[PDB]
Amino acid sequence: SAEDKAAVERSKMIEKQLQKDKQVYRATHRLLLLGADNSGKSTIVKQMRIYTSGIFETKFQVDKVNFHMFDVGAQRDERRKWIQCFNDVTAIIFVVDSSDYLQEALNDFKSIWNNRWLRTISVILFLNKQDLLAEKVLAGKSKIEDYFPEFARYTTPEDATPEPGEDPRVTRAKYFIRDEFLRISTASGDGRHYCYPHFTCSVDTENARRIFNDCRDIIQRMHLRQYELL
Amino acid sequence: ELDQLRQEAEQLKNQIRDARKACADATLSQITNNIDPVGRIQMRTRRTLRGHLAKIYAMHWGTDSRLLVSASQDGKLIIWDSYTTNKVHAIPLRSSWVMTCAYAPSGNYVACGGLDNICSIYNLKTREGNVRVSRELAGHTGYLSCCRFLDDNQIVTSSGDTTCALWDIETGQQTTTFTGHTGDVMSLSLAPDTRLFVSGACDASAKLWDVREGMCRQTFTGHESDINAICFFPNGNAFATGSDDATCRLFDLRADQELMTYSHDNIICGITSVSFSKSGRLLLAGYDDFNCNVWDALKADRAGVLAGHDNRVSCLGVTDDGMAVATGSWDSFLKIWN
Amino acid sequence: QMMALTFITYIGCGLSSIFLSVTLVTYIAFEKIRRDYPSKILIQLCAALLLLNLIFLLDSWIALYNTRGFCIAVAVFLHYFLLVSFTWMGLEAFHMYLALVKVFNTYIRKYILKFCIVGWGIPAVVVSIVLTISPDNYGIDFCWINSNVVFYITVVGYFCVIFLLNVSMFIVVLVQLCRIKKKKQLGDLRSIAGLTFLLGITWGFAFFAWNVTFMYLFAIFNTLQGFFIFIFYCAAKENVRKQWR
Amino acid sequence: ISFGILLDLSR
Amino acid sequence: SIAQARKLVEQLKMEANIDRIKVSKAAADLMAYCEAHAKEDPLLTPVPASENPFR
Amino acid sequence: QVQLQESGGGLVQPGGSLRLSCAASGFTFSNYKMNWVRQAPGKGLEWVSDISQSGASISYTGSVKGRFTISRDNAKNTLYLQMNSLKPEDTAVYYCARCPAPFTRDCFDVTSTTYAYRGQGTQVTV
Amino acid sequence: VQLVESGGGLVQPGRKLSCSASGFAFSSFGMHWVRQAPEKGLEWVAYISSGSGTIYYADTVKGRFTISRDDPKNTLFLQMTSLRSEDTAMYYCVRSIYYYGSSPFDFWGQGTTLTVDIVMTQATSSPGESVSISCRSSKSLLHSNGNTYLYWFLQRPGQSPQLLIYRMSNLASGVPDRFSGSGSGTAFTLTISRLEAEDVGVYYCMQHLEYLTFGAGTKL
Repeated sequence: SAEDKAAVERSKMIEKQLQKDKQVYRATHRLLLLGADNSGKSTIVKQMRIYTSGIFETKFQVDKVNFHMFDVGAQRDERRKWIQCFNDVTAIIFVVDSSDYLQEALNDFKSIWNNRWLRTISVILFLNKQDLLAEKVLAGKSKIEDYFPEFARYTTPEDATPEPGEDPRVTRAKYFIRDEFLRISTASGDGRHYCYPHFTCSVDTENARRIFNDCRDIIQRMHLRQYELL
Repeated sequence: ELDQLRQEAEQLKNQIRDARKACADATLSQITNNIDPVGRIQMRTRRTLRGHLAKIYAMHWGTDSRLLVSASQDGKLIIWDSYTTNKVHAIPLRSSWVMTCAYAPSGNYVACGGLDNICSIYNLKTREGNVRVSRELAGHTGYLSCCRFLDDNQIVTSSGDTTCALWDIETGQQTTTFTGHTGDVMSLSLAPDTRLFVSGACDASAKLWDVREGMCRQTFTGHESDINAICFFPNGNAFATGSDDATCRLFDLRADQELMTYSHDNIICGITSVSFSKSGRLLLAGYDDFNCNVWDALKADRAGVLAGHDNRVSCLGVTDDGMAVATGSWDSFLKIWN
Repeated sequence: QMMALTFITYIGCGLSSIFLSVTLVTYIAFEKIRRDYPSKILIQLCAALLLLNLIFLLDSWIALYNTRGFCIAVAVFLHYFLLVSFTWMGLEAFHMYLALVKVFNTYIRKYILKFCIVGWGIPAVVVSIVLTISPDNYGIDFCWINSNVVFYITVVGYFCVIFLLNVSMFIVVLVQLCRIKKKKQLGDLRSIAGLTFLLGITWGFAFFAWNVTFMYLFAIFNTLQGFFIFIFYCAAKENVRKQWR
Repeated sequence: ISFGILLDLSR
Repeated sequence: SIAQARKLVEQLKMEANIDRIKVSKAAADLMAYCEAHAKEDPLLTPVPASENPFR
Repeated sequence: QVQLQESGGGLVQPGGSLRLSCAASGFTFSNYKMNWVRQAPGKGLEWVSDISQSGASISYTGSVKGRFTISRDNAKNTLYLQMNSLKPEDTAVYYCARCPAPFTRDCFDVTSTTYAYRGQGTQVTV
Repeated sequence: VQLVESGGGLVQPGRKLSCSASGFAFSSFGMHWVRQAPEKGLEWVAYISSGSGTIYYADTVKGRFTISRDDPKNTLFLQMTSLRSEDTAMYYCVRSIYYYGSSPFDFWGQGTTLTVDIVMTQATSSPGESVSISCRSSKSLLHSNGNTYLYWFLQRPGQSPQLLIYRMSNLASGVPDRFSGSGSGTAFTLTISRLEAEDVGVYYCMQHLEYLTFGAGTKL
């Protein structure tokens, strides 16, 4: 008809708008912020925003590249069904308090990594509060051998990168928590999805860069999986 | 004392169990054997609704059965003129992650609900052309997972905080709160007698609630995993749930227990979505293996295969005249099936 | 030497056409494969390769029975289809630029069609500006460009550009997988072996044959380039076999 | 003819 | 929590007090509704294109 | 109906042997991954162990990595937890956190404050 | 929602008409121009679609009229090069939108008095009586989609008309429930269950099979 013709043309109009918003969706790389209500999940929001709602959209443009980062607060502690809403994101940023003893966050990482829908979703992993870890394992008040007996037989690896001025016990502890997450990471998803363990504080302004330089490799990895190069 | 009431609750659950067993003199699979099957339905794709940007996590049909609302996780709500495949009223959203949409039985209103703890009600038939906000139904402490419009000014919303909620869209405040579940609640459906709804949650127990009386009438603990899917039998006297356990089950309302299992040993993948085509002779249970399986809900066998998606089917609904089946999926497309 | 060498091109291109027509059917009819941009750009690259091999072979069927009206079209369609194969491998490396070097902001509105107006349109306009200055550029044992200058400027120089953006990106993918395997956490030959044919890195075997054995290697690999895309990018991907069975 | 007519580098 | 237990047992006390019809007389209504709507089902039989609005 | 009746607990000395059974009803026990999760006083829910649908994939928390052992019989419809030696700090109640979905290797929500598929709890007091 | 246009004025025989719109998202609307001659039924002039996509005319103003919008500034212009004696008419822009269950032609602009196909013919040139207004078409208006495209219009003496019935499957918003349309393809009757005060106006009909005659109208 003609209102069928005008409705098809209006729909062409709808799509014209869907393509103009698909420019700002497909060039937008979605991040899912998760924690265990003890990490620096909130202070990461309070530092890269300045460079009862159940989702928080933070829009940060790093290297003239837009990023929507989705903080899940004001939701319940059950995760398994709203987590399925984030298997088309670019990254899941699992922020872990590496000083708070941790295995609860390791099971959260086990759940995210081995989720049937997030198995194509590679996790950016932030070992945040490394300052609290540095003031914890140097003090010796709380040890990780009590909370992890394989830390007694753990040695620091040769590809580890210690900071200038960082104590060897701090490096061994922080890379032990990293390797605790990569026991999960290198178990189920080998090249399908790949974890990105780095070390975070509440002071470093390199966090948006560290997100950009990781999501670069994330969407490179899924692009190489599109040719089955990985 | 906690333990004495807990033991009283367990003894009363056993009382409900052997009351259900005493009224299960012969199950529905036993008595429905003389009826011939429908057969191998070569149901196919009629319409491919392409244009959603992200994974299509929910949809709903209408009473006019030509326009369907579809909510995908991009941040867009698209009405689809399904007879001509037209994108009616695709609108930008306050929340990028929308997990549900309903379509009003008159057709004016839709319900964007998702991660945001907000069921924002959007009026399609305005004097405005942009589908402006009626109001944001805020107040939930969990994600809005399903919604179903009672009327234009009345909606029940499934939320991921153990509570469903009957709202009042002319006021914006919760008319009543349905707090009987122990797990977060996924799925919702209204009966032809619209005052009586049923809701499924992640504690393997769908409960039948009253809209006007305001709280729980019936409890159904027949599943064994997290109920993603619920719909009434189209008389408003029974209802089917699908969950993560690769076993759809149909329950009654005049009986308190399970009528049937729908689980092929070969299905080791859960169910997200169910709907009914004016009869329980045919039930659609969209599964996690990227395709929808049609179960004859009177003989409990796979009547059909809807293999038209390269991603998981997250929302399947039948028109209210029974004409079509729109299965929206995680491939960002809805396939329409006949 | 001459006839044995041409044997691989016929047998190689015959097998490539046989296993590339079924590749185009199993890609166009099975919609589920072409969700991502690499599959769609690979479909139109395989269409370029199929209409290069079939016309190329055709340009040899009418080589024995040559008609001037027909030679020019076949020579031009063989030139047009050679340059759409080269331009689709150049746009293949440019898709790898937008996916692996200019990694973010990879969306362009109707990406495959704006690559269709370049992968086919730019060869169409450069063949057109060959034709508007001289139509005798195509003719004569086989119908190819019979203008050495045009051949260098349009086939070779142009091919070299497609090669100097193709091995400028093949080494990028190899160092990216080198970076991936050198990022060892807690301490595939088929993929690279198909990537060296899909980007036309062996199409630069003629540079080393500028020697008699690289004529054989060049001809042998480019006559079966579509066959190797079938066995490394159609028969190797599990989703295509899932759609097959 | 062989495939190597197209890219005859010296010709 | 004991308040959740009190709420659950108060909801659950009337759960056994409902009138439950046996399956031979309650799920026979499903046969009654399907055989009253088998002809009104547009998806059991393959509906031809004259009155099917989808192709 | 998913009912997870734990048996065990009571007053024992630190270091004693105490099997922690879990009578499972309402689900096909062989098709599900299984967890054990404890709740100590003054803390939240804390995970103990996870075992797969079969006996292959077994994981522990490092508090109990050396002193606990876990068994499972699929035919008996029962989860087990044989405790060899008890420390003072796990004076909690072990909630059999049944896993949300079957044939999946991820166990969300077993440590939630209000999670569905846990038992009614048995206090293992040391 | 309000439409006001300032284009019309004194004009020698032989001007742009901005239709400044407000209260809605103007970019998504089919915008018509409809001119009713003094003491005559409104005739349709032109139509520009949503997003300026498809543009139609009355096949008598094609070679001399042109139309355009300006969407960020939220207005529309009707550039009008040649003005013969036919265009001694008051111009009105009917706002309209086209989808399923939509309400095209619901609100009309206030007007500009300018001084210098399927043929609809009503059966009548000119209380509480149940009156039926008749309308005749030159072909069957029941299309294969299932929608019979006729649009009813009630005009007060001295202000813009408004939609009564769209496609005879549902009624408009501003119309009361007293109006009901019916038809079979050629004869087209609109009945009033309870005729009321201020309901006196001229009644127009429109087809949307092809491009848009109106008829002379029935005065009451």
